[PDB]
Formats: sequence, C-alpha cells, structure tokens
Amino acid sequence: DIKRMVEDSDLQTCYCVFDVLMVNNKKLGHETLRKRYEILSSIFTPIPGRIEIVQKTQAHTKNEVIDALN
DNA sequence: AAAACTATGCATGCTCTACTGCTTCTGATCTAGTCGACC
Repeated sequence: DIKRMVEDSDLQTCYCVFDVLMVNNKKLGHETLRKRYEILSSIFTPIPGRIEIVQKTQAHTKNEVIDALN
C-alpha cells in the first residue's frame, strides 16, 4: 500500500520525477524533451530515498533496446 | 362476699421491606463482506 502508507511500516514514500512542465512563470510544455530534461537538474538536488530523477540513456540501435530489456 | 372497671398476654389481619430466580436489554468482541482507487 504505497496507495496508503502505514505508519508502522519501515518503508517510506519516494518520488521519481521524469518531467517538468512549469518553472517560475515559464511554461515548458511546448519545449522539447531535451530541454525539459536539462531543466529538471536545476530545480532540486536529489536526496536518495525521498526524491530522485529517473536516468535516461542515449541509444540509437535496436540491439541497445534488446539489451536493456534483457 | 359479689359485681364493675382495668391491665397484660396472645391471636389475628394487613402492610411493608430483603433475597432468589427468570427474562430482556445493552455493551463488547469477532468474523465476513463492500468500496475507492491505483496498477
């Protein structure tokens, strides 16, 4: 039940962010994914266990996709 | 010496106050099921 955390449970809630759509009266929804990913590193400094940024890896072949799936 | 008045004990009924047993109401507990929302 991440849907409803229990107080006695040892595990806690974590937020893995993979997009930003607005920062300081600047609308990022019409921008490219590259620029939003770049901006996402200038909003918060992640602290493991509570808030994090999902890692994206560059790839330009099908074999890379298959290796990641495996 | 005989008769009338009064005292005390006892029977009698009725009324009132504790104790035991049956029935019903409430509280507490457990078990089973439903719903919100996600995925």
